[PDB]
Amino acid sequence: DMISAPWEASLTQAEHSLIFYFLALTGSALLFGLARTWLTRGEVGARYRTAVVARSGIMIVATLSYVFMVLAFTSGYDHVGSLWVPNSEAIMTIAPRYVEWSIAVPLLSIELLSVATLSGVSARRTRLAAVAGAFLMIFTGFLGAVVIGDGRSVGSLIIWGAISTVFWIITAVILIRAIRHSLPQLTPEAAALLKTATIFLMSGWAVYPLAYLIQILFAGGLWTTSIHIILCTADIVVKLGFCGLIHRIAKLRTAEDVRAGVDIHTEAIWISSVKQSDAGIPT
Amino acid sequence: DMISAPWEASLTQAEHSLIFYFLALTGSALLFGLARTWLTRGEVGARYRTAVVARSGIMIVATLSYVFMVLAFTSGYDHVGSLWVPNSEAIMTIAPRYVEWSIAVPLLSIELLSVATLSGVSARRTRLAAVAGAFLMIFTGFLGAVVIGDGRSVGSLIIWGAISTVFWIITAVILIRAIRHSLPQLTPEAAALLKTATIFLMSGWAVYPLAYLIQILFAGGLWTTSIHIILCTADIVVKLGFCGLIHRIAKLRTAEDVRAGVDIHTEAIWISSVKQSDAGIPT
Amino acid sequence: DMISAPWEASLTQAEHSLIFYFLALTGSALLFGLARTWLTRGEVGARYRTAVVARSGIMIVATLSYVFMVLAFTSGYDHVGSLWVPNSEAIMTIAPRYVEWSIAVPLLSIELLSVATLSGVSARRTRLAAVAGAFLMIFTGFLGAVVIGDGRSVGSLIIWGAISTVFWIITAVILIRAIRHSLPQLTPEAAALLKTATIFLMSGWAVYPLAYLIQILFAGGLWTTSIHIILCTADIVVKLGFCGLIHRIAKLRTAEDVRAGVDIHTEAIWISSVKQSDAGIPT
Amino acid sequence: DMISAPWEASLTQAEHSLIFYFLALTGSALLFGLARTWLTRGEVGARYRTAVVARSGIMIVATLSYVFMVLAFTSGYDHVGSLWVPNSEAIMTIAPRYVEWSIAVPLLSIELLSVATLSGVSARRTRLAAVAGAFLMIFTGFLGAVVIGDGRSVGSLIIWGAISTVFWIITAVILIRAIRHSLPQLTPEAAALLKTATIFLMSGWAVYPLAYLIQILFAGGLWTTSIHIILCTADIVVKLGFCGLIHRIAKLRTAEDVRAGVDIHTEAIWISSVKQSDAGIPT
Amino acid sequence: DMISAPWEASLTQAEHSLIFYFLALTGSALLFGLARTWLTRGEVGARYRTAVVARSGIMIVATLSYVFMVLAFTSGYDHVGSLWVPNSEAIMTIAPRYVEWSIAVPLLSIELLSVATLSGVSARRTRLAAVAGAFLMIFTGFLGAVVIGDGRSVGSLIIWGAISTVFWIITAVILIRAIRHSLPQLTPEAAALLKTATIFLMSGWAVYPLAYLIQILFAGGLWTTSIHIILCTADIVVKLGFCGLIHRIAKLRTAEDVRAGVDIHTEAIWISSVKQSDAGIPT
Ligand SMILES: *C/C=C(C)/C=C/C=C(C)/C=C/C1=C(C)CCCC1(C)C
Ligand SMILES: *C/C=C(C)/C=C/C=C(C)/C=C/C1=C(C)CCCC1(C)C
Ligand SMILES: *C/C=C(C)/C=C/C=C(C)/C=C/C1=C(C)CCCC1(C)C
Ligand SMILES: *C/C=C(C)/C=C/C=C(C)/C=C/C1=C(C)CCCC1(C)C
Ligand SMILES: *C/C=C(C)/C=C/C=C(C)/C=C/C1=C(C)CCCC1(C)C
Repeated sequence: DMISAPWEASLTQAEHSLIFYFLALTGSALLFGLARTWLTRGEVGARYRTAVVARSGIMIVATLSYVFMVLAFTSGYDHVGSLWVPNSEAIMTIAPRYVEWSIAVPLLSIELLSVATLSGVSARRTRLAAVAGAFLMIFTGFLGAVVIGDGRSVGSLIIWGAISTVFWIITAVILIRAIRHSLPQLTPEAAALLKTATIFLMSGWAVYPLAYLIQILFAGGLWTTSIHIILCTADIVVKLGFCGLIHRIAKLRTAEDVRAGVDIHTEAIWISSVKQSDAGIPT
Repeated sequence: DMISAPWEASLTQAEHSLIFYFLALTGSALLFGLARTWLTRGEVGARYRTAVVARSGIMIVATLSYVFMVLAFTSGYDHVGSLWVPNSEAIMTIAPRYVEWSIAVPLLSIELLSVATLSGVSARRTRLAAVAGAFLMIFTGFLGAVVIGDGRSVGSLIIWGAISTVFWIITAVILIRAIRHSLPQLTPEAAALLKTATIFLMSGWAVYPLAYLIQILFAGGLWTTSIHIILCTADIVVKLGFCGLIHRIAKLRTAEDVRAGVDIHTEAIWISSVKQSDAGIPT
Repeated sequence: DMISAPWEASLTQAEHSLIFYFLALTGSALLFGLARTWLTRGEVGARYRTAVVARSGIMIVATLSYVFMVLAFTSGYDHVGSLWVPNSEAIMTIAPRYVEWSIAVPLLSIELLSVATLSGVSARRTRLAAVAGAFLMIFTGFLGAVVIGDGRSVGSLIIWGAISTVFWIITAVILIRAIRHSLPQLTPEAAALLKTATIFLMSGWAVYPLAYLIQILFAGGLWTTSIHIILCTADIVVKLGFCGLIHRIAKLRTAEDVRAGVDIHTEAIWISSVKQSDAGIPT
Repeated sequence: DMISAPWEASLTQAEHSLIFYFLALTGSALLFGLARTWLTRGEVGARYRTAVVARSGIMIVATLSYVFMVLAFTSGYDHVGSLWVPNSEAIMTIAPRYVEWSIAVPLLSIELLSVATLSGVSARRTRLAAVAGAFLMIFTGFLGAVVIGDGRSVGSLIIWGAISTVFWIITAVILIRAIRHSLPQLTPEAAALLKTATIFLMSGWAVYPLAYLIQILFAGGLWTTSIHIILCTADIVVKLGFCGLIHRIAKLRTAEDVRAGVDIHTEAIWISSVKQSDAGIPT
Repeated sequence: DMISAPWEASLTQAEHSLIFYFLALTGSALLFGLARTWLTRGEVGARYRTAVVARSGIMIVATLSYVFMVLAFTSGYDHVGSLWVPNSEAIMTIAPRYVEWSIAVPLLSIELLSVATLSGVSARRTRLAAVAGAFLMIFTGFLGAVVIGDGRSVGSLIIWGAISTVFWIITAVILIRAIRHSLPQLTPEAAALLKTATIFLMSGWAVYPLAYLIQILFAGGLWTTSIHIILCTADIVVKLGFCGLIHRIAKLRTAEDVRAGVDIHTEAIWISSVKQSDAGIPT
């Protein structure tokens, strides 16, 4: 059964204006997130700098992706009558999300594990498996949604969506097992924060398949609009909310190292207005 | 009753030149503001770094928005005879302000509360309510002014403007109550500065509805010009003036922490040519 | 009496090539100036950081303006025969200077006063008056040269030029009075440098009205070329020369504070190969 | 015997979408790599800063190259029927890789030798030979693949490929001999890491000739797609994997200098979650 | 006698591909150089920061120039048959080098004198003369090669080339005399490095007139190609090689100041793998 792809639908003026807003809102929010990451990078010790590196990468690639999509949007539809009619570049308002996710979901996995308590073979095993799984979930998604059948084949979307779902399950299990093993080896305060942060990333992941199901089941300007609103909103919530959460844990673990004498930090660490550690200098 | 949207009016050469100037002036002013924020970020302690983060975000998003609009302006009107006639891109000289405001008004709320005395559940309750309220005021504004009716429906502008006004009131009350609760718990010097800063943000907010009322009541090149001049000028005044004001309070509270022994700061803090605290090092 | 605006003249290949060179030379020089400002920002104490902020802003806004103009130049003339014929974008090779000046002349005023000895009501009174005066001089200039009459009305150029000249006089007097009051309260070395720097900014200002007089009196490709050469050259000389000069005074006043025990500085300060203060640390 | 160049093939929608994805994925990955390099630059002592400089250069040049290629891709094919047909810009989706490699392979050579134990005339001799050899391998490759015969001559591809292969062998031998001489003069831990890193760069180099052989042997959209996938994937693996590996060795050698008293480092160095050296200050 | 300018020649596919490569190679190399300058700026004391400022400027202006030229190249030729035929933008693939040189040759002069031992009136006299001479050599070159006669007049090229040659001689003599006077007042190690560096800049300068002589004597695609290859290659060699050389001298003079007690430096200075000074702190 053939369906029409999301980038094939003509848009009303309302829909065209809504999509522009959500794309530009997301790009802007992500650029704020990038700046936040840069400005707060010194709050975290060198032992937990991977958290900052991972988050910087998420914010940079996501920003670039949305900037590309906003420009593609301006060039991918032509006003004809009262409708905006998609040209051959309209696909570049949807496909670049798959590029973003191909990097960002693996980097999220790395960010989450950066503040967990794993080392040795297990650490490397877990990080590789989780990165690989995360990449494959997005890539198989991209094949169904964009490449095989040109986004128009229900069978292709279903098959590749199911494959993507398997990699989702695998990655999730690998990450959840890692966190579960770490929580006993963390301080109560960190353990609690890490558990909460883990629910937010997994739960945030469940929103994205919903846009894929729309592509399978419904076509039209309203549905294209819905896809962009759902994915823009998920991108904002996941890439500001979650990133803030790991930063807090990295700060807390830094401060615990300072108080334990494991390391020193050049500035005081404040979390929710409360001082967690004092500024210090090497002897 | 149908009206014509602001981006539908033909412009005289004078009007076209004035709008270009104001858009480019605002973009430039905001880019200066961004640089100022970056250069002065080390004047504030880690306890008050949210002020800098919030302000950086305002300046980055606003700058991008105006750069986009200046480019849209160059492509959204065609010189025909002695008039500049808007094409289908002219709406991108108005609509991106709603993107900017959708981030900046929530970030202003965060900036103001960053230097207040809250913490606890109330802090999170207040920050979320104020962010949500602020976002909804702009978004409902965007629906009336751009989306529902295509900016041409008086009824839609009135209804959505009224809804936006309710969210304005709510956000204002939430913020004013927070400040009022904080002022007794601040030092007199900070309390006085914080009260003044609060009047400037609320008062600055009242200018923006005036451009919305123009869209409702008057159409033509002169009115489009007026809208852009009012909104550009408000953007400049609010995003340079207010941001400077919170930075001063964050500096003053930093210096008070240094003198109280609550924290140390790597450089001396100067405010209006007077030294507030000395440079210090961890023991 | 009608005249032709500068952006209306056809250019010979020689003139077109000269203008490109001067615009690109100025943009490049200003981008160097920006980099210089960033690289030398730590040579100045926090008490005089406004000098660096002001100068950063001048360099960023001026650079952006010239980059815009160089791109506008490439799109605002079409090679037809042996002539370059201006299209409707040619005005964007002249008008953006008014945007630049609208920010830069106020920021110059702020830079000059940043190293003077004023505080209290007078300080704020002077800074506001000088900023306001400076902005109005440029804005009234822009109205005569670009907006009212489309740059083609001699009467409009004369009237608005005279108004701009009044604001020039006012701003100059306000600044000169401030400097004159400061010089007795500075050390001889700084006083001497500040007096010299003040003559360079005022004298540099007198070049700009000459380009305005050309617009009034002469039209043609040679005159358009002359306007661009004069304004490009003035921009280079004023925005590299003067900025260097205030930086030196800020360095000298920093070093005098270090030697007086008023503050400490993390590095040694060198001025013209001679060490002015040693690197120090907080007790 | 004439063949068709890779940029001459028409692409199906699937192929066009795959190439876009891989180009954008590589550009994004490399931009992450650049950010990583900048954020982790302070983990390495000044004695080994060449490693960071070399790696920064690889990441900046590669990113720029891919950004250029992604934009070229959007302009170098036109949708005609169900095919994307290459225009005269399509060659700019292949040729810029040769620019990237012309800098990056010499910089990789420099990065590898940056952490080796070699100095004096031999050091300069080795660095020059390896840089020269590396540059010539790419340049002779570019001549066969792009310039002589316009990418369409089998004889030219074979001859210039063979020449490029000779320079490959020479560069490899020079580098391997340098590493082999260094390994005895390093600590066991560093020696082991350096040996591993050396295999990864040489092995990574062997992938690239495979894309050249495709150009010789097979033409069509599938083959163009294959070339881009292989080269994008190799670029990602070599420019994220190898660069991480030298950074670790530079960190380890830094930490060994700190523990030996040869130098001090401002922060603690952590490698795989284990502390290698403490933060220190000059006496 | 009329000749054809370099930007008037049609290019074969081979020539077009070679020029693209060299322009993109140079832009990329210079962007690496910029990054190198930024990453190594803290290796030099404040007494010698002019070296870093000068070099930063060379690298920023040169990079921008080549980026402009690469984009101009993509738009300045049209594929027609088997030839690339220049349009009216092709001149922007040659003329921007004159902009770059107009800043970079004066900045090279400043860089060389930054590490010499001249000071007082002589210092300012020398720096002004050398900057002025350097600027005039390039500007008179630009007049002959681009402006007067449109690059087509042999007489104009000869006359203005001769004038440019006089300014070359003057600038060279001024610089050589300064170095010669400095060498006795430097330590042997620095004196030797400074003498070598001086030969490299003067010798590097002699390559550029050769491209000018081609323009006079030969016209065609091969000659245009030759001009771009010679000038690109000279730009790479002069703006990476020489800049590295002054940085080393600035590092060595910094280290000598540290060992003499003239100043302190925050990190150790390493030159060719050997430690020259230890990291220190203010007493
Ligand atoms: C910041 C971006 C994030 C976290 C993106 C997440 C995306 C997914 C979790 C996607 C999952 C999918 C499936 C499980 C089924 C097929 C469709 C996908 C790719 C959307
Ligand atoms: C820096 C940007 C700021 C502070 C923008 C503020 C915008 C508003 C306060 C807008 C308010 C509106 C209403 C209250 C009703 C009419 C619609 C709006 C959105 C203009
Ligand atoms: C860096 C830019 C500077 C210092 C620009 C200065 C511009 C002026 C001083 C302009 C003055 C003018 C008049 C006094 C008369 C009318 C025309 C003006 C605007 C050029
Ligand atoms: C990061 C980029 C890298 C490491 C690129 C490497 C490229 C090569 C090793 C290319 C080698 C080639 C040959 C040995 C034969 C001819 C074709 C070449 C240029 C691909
Ligand atoms: C980094 C750029 C450099 C060092 C450029 C140097 C250019 C010259 C030395 C040019 C000299 C010329 C003459 C002496 C004769 C006329 C032609 C010129 C301008 C190329």
